Amino acid sequence: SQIQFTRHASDVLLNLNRLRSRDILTDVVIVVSREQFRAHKTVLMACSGLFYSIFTDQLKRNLSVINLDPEINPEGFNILLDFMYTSRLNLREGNIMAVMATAMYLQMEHVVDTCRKFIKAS
Amino acid sequence: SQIQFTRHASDVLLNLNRLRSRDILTDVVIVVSREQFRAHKTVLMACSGLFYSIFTDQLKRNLSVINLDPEINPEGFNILLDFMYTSRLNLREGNIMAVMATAMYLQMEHVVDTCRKFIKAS
Ligand SMILES: O=C(Cn1ccc2c(=O)[nH]c(NCc3ccccc3F)nc21)Nc1ccncc1Cl
Ligand SMILES: O=C(Cn1ccc2c(=O)[nH]c(NCc3ccccc3F)nc21)Nc1ccncc1Cl
Ligand SMILES: [Cl-]
Ligand SMILES: [Cl-]
Repeated sequence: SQIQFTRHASDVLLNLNRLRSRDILTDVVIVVSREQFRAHKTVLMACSGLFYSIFTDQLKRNLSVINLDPEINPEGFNILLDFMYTSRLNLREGNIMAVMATAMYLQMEHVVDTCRKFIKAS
Repeated sequence: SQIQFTRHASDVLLNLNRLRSRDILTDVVIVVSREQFRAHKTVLMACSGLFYSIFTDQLKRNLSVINLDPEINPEGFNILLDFMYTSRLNLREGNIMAVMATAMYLQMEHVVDTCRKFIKAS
């Protein structure tokens, strides 16, 4: 019987993206080939099975830098990071395979399923 | 023209609450009278003008403990912290004044407005 605020979760996410844009309380750098991306571990964990698995382990929880597999496309990663923080996925003809393969690696199954739909629709 | 995931922001928040429940990557303790509450600064900042104002200041950004005003009701605070992480506000007859006053102090204006509505409805 609690009162539901229907825009609250979305508003929080938007504010978290604003903090990311200002580098406030970011606690990890993700290195992908020649590029680097700063983020909040908590958001990464909430959105990715790979990052969840990494940072839940006490051995790896305080890591400040994560080097991704060198074969991962930085653009694919950037699209998915933007999705994590915005709920909006920038899927396009020229990026679909890179985004799909990166989502598989990051263990983002709902996103992988959505890419299967984009392929199907052409 | 991006693809909108309508449950993503909500799912993230839920996962963040799960991390809080497990004390994973919490980075602050909020002390309110005799009680203490652990949280993620980023979520606090996203949800409260008081916490935003505190942690944006470089002088205060690395604080690991925040002592709230001793007059603040811990139950009022707990209700609002639960709201921050769930989007669901536990407003009741026996708690409305405490929650409203705590929301004013925490600078949560939409919540204060909602409390004005509960009072009106009785
Ligand atoms: O669920 C997530 C992360 N996540 C987001 C999407 C997504 C996915 O598609 N596959 C996986 N596989 C790994 C896995 C992790 C957890 C439970 C089952 C499971 F199979 N994980 C994903 N994080 C989370 C869960 C619970 N409590 C707190 C947090 Cl932060
Ligand atoms: O907006 C918030 C926090 N917040 C949530 C509810 C709420 C409120 O009712 N009143 C206030 N007053 C202070 C204030 C802060 C910022 C802008 C205007 C402003 F008046 N702040 C609130 N945080 C945020 C904003 C932007 N970028 C990143 C983050 Cl994390
Ligand atoms: Cl910082
Ligand atoms: Cl931790």
